[PDB]
Amino acid sequence: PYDQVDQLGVNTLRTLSIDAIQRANSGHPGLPMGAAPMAYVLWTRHLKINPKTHMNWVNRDRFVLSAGHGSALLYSLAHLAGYDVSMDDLKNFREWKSNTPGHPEYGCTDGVEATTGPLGQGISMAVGMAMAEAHLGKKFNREGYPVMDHYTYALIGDGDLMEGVASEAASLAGHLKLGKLIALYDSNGISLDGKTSASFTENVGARFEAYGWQYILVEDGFNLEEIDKAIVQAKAESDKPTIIEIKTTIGYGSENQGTHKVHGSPLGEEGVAHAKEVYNWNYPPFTVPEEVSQRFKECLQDKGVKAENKWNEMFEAYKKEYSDLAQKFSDGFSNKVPNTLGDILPQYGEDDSIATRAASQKAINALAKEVSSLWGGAADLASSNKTVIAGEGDFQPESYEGRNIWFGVREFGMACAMNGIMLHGGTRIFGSTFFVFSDYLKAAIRLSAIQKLPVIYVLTHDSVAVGKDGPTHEPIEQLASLRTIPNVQVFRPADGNETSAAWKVALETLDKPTILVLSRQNLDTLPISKEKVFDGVEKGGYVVQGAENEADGILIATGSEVGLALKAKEELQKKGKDVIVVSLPSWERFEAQSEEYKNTVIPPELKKRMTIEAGTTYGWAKYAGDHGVMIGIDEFGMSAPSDIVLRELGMSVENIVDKYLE
Amino acid sequence: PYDQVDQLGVNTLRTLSIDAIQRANSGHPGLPMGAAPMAYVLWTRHLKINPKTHMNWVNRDRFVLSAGHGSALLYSLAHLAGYDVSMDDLKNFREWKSNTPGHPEYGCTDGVEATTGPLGQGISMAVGMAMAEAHLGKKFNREGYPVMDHYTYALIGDGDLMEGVASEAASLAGHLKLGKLIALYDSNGISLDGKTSASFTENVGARFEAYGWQYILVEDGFNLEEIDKAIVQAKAESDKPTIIEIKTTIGYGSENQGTHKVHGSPLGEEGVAHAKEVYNWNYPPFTVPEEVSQRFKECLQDKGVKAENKWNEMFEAYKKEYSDLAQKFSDGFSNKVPNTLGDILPQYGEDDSIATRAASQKAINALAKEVSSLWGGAADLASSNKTVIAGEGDFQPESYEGRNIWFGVREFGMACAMNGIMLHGGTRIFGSTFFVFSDYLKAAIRLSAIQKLPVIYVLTHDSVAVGKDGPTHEPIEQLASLRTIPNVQVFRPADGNETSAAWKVALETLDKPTILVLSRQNLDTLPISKEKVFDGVEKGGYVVQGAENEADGILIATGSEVGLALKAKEELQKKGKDVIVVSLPSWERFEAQSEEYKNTVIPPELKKRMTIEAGTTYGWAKYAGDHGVMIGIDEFGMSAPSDIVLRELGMSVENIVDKYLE
Ligand SMILES: Cc1ncc(C[n+]2csc(CCOP(=O)(O)OP(=O)(O)O)c2C)c(N)n1
Ligand SMILES: Cc1ncc(C[n+]2csc(CCOP(=O)(O)OP(=O)(O)O)c2C)c(N)n1
Ligand SMILES: [Mg+2]
Ligand SMILES: [Mg+2]
Repeated sequence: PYDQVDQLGVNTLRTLSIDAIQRANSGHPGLPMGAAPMAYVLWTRHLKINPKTHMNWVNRDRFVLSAGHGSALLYSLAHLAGYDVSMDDLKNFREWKSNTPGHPEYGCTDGVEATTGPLGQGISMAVGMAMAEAHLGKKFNREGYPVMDHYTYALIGDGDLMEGVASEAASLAGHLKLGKLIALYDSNGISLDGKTSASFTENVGARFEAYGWQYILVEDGFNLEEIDKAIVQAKAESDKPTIIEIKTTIGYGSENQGTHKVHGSPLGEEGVAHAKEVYNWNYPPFTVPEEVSQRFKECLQDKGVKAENKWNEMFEAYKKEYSDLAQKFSDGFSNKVPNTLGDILPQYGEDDSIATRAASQKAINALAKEVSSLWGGAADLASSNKTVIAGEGDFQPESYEGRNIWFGVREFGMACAMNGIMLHGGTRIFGSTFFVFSDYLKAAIRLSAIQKLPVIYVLTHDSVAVGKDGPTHEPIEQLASLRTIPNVQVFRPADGNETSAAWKVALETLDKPTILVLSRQNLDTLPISKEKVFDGVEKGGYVVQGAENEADGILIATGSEVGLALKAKEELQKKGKDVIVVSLPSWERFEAQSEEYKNTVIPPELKKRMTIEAGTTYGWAKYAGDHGVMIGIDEFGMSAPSDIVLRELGMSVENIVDKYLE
Repeated sequence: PYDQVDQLGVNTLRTLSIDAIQRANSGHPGLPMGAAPMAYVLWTRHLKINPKTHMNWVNRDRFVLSAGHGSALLYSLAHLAGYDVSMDDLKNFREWKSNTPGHPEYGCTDGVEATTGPLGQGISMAVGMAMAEAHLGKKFNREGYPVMDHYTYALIGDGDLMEGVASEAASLAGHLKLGKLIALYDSNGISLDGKTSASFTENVGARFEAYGWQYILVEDGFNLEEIDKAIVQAKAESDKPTIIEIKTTIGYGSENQGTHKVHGSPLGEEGVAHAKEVYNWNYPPFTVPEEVSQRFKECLQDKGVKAENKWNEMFEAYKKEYSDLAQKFSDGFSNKVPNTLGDILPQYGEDDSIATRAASQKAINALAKEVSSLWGGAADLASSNKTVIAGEGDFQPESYEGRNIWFGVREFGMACAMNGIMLHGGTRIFGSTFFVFSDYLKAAIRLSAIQKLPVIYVLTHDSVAVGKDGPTHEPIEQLASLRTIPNVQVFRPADGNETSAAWKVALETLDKPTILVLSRQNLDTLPISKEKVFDGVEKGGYVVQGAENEADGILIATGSEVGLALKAKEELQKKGKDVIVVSLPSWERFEAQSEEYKNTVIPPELKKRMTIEAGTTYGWAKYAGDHGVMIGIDEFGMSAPSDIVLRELGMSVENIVDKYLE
């Protein structure tokens, strides 16, 4: 089944990778040299992709390189596979504006399914991808219409498996019995600092079986047929995700192979030549042997065209027999939402009072009926975040159609899975936990933002108002945390109507993650029209109550502190002080507006400003200005009843009024 | 060995806990009711503590409740054990200013060894504690002087074990063979949202054995003797940390026992009465039966006094035979550092150029000789963070005296272990990774800060200057992230001399974590005296170069951008513009100074300001002011050579000069 042309293919990967790195004078040659055999077997016998259609074929197999530092191998593969990655591209590895960056970047490079620099996330995202395949398979497949049916592959190293987030994801994958997920593990006994025997001596196989994965060992990781048999067995075990440990020699060909020294640095002109001797490789730099492009053409490209063409035909039939179903399938993939979100969403009257977690919960139930692609869940906090999708089932092996995901206490794993689910396509995801524990998943939000995924994060218990649970459960600095991440939108709704609006904007925003920051405690409805709140949230900031005539000043507030600002505006009127009250539910959305529009909300000539938010003042000087005052909380909170914490940490009308008046 | 007085003790814990919660109308009764038997066996037969001396006995056994929501049980225990937690205290659970807060708070409550609200961290910190015991045991114990010899216990639930960070910590504990660590696992089949069978069906036992832990199952978790035998076996297995799974019924006594409904809410007057019926308990609320205080007095308190008194005598001898060793042991525990840090630390001349990661590395080697308590490591990045302690050994089971810790790719687990190590006492810890991956460990920094631990974080590759590794490895928002956490100090040194100074301040600061943010690339030495840099860093911000006479304006910069500001000051002189250049290596340290001192560095009357930092502008308006300009980076970076990234994202003299002049 494997021959010498195949081995020349392996060493084509090795050489493209090492030369790319050498020419860049930057990169990681160990992994390409160790893992080319596994990647070659996978890409030529086991990856159902069609590079002819880039990444548009929704039912292609998904490959993720979790060990993102093996980027050169990936580009090398991509090239030979027929993706739009050219030999010149390989020659521009790590160069300004190349499509071949130091770590893989989704959206940058034809054929790169995920941005995987940060370790552990790549495999955790694949878990996501596999979850979505399973969920959509069950939703939409019919007898004779396997419309969503494909494998998910992650290539991982020792790094990925030390990271906790990967443990969360494997635990969860194991539990959900993702039989179409296969992890290929470049097990080389080396990590960056040295031998894994200095830090990582656990029994991985056993750990994975304890999760409910199938474990397979490939003793000789350079044996192609053995790697091939292993994958065949992985696929045969469709009741369990499978991990294949493939014992490998890092940097094979280097004098330094089997040491950390080949992890992360170019080999150097003589190391390259040396590895080429070992490979008995006498082609010139950056050269594909004809037989190798021929072998890729036949094993990979021709087979991909024919798999997609078959899928396309079957899909024409599917559309004939199940018109309405096929329509939902396409709407899933294309992000269609009804024009009626505004009327679908609940609306709250001037006299209502609701916690924004609970307004969120009602938005979710209203939306779930009308947006069939939506699903999501909570990191064991659905019943406290209020993120149960009433009546819509539980996502589980026996019911993959269920729409409530039970992520468990796995914040980071959850965020990563969301990212994968979104990268996969076909649905809209949301996930929830406490705002204070956004710290556990921050690095995944980061990847949401970089990869431009409209993941929706629902983060409740947004402030010291939490009260009796105490400082560990009371956010202070987490708005700063999330707001500063580029390409995100963070909404902190001030009431029910703001919460519905933010959900609407979350669904309509498709090129960045939307983070909804919500309250435990009830908030009064802002005393103005639903139409005004919707337009104002769409803009990110707006005036809630203007001054009768000329403004003495302006209070700018978010979330639960908008209600405080309204109360202090009243109290301050009674002292001849007429203030504007602005809600700024999203700084990012606000700052994306026209100068003209921004100046109407926060007049540049008005200097007497006060900012009010239950969290750090860091950042607020931007809006408060030289002459403003910053009402916020620059210390940890306390275990006490809610109203007491708020009072003691200065979220009160008295304190706001007093501060304005000095 | 166990009798009916003992069971009355168990149900004393149950009842104190549930009544405390009931009276608070807030708390988590399931775990106290399920886990009282394990906690009772542990505290009365297996916890060598002496509450008579609060938490001053350095060689006491360390108990951590990782499942921090079982706080009421802990207070209940603390009370009966003789800690300074009174019955009135129990009656003030979750009340403003009580010493009995909703989750346990180190420093708040006599007997509480760690702040454990955030799940997974409690056990991860115990791993820390156990690491320090092992390390100091090996450093200081001698024949007939077991001066550091004690167990570490963590009580965990299903939550702790789903979190990735706990996986990092168990992996690592397993590898380090922490035979004195015992984890007690309240395995009740319930998590907050419902049954663990909806999310968490893994084989925990097997997972732990794969880490190299010993696993023991206590089938009937209410059997005291069986829990006792199990702990005895755990201790007998001193080659492996041990986890004891103790099968339990959550909320035992409630009509709702064995369901999630008893997880997190008071039982309600009738649930309490019901559980008291089941327990056949007819004492009034908040009452300890005499036989129970008697049994605690004898099993726990009397035995603790005698263990400490014996230890104190042995320690008087130890001090006689090994005077110099005993002196170091006490200096470890009391944080003594030489007066000569200033001369111990390396110093750099006006013509030198060094990357601050590399200045950091030289500070570490210089300090390690002189500060015997220092140790630390890297999350598999020592060779890239430059945090190898030259010649001082590797921390490993065969060499626990080694001072380089190999944490592996376990950022969060590492931070948590650092926290534990610091809580334990006796050493100064540092740990390192890339600044961009501070996101992985943010939640532990948070706990460093809350618990007031002078943990030292060494976070390198601080900016887009990283270059070819690309956006996933280039920090943008991480200064904001860390600066906004209350009670931390974040230093971003602008050169070698600033880096030594910051290390000095890090060692002298004992009540908060110190975070050192360091460069990959070389930085020129600031053109001023070492003495001036030391005083200026001690103050957090200072003028590097004043204006000849009257200042046209001021550039305020940090880290690598101080050198840019100096170059632009030159370039701007040549256009009749004389500017002040301020280095602000720590905002927090700066803002802790006198108004008077702050005004000398950044004159309030000087309005033409520019701030320059390679990261988000968020926050900077505070210093830039209404009329200032903010030079920073509010987008993800790129894979390109270093100088190109800096240039393209506007970290350049040209761009600084141009911005000043419009
Ligand atoms: C989260 C995270 N932490 C640290 C790094 C830096 N890093 C890149 S690869 C690696 C170590 C992993 O070595 P392994 O995965 O075994 O790769 P090999 O050297 O085996 O190719 C590290 C620490 C990272 N990329 N992401
Ligand atoms: C990091 C983190 N995420 C979420 C929570 C909220 N929370 C507290 S306990 C818990 C679930 C754990 O249930 P388990 O540990 O099994 O406790 P039991 O209900 O068994 O007492 C959750 C999600 C938390 N405290 N910390
Ligand atoms: Mg490796
Ligand atoms: Mg439980």
